[PDB]
Amino acid sequence: QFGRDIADTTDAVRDPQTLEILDITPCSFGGVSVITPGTNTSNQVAVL
Amino acid sequence: PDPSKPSKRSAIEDLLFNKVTLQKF
Ligand SMILES: *[C@@H]1O[C@H](CO)[C@@H](O)[C@H](O)[C@H]1NC(C)=O
Repeated sequence: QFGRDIADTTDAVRDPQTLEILDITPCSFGGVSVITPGTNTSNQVAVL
Repeated sequence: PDPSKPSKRSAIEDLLFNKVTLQKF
């Protein structure tokens, strides 16, 4: 019924009704950083 | 080096690279 990765984490699951298997990919995430020169030069910023 | 490395003679770089070669939740 389940699939697991080497890290013992759930990877794939089988549909109980139509017995098909679906991959489980987690939703995206990540850090946010702010780019800026000195405040004494401008107040513009760019984010990554 | 060789720009596209098209020569039959492989640089030591490729050998070392291949020798070293050989989550979102
Ligand atoms: C910015 O410049 C002003 C004067 O031009 C000065 O008083 C202030 O200390 C400066 N601050 C920084 C962080 O450079």
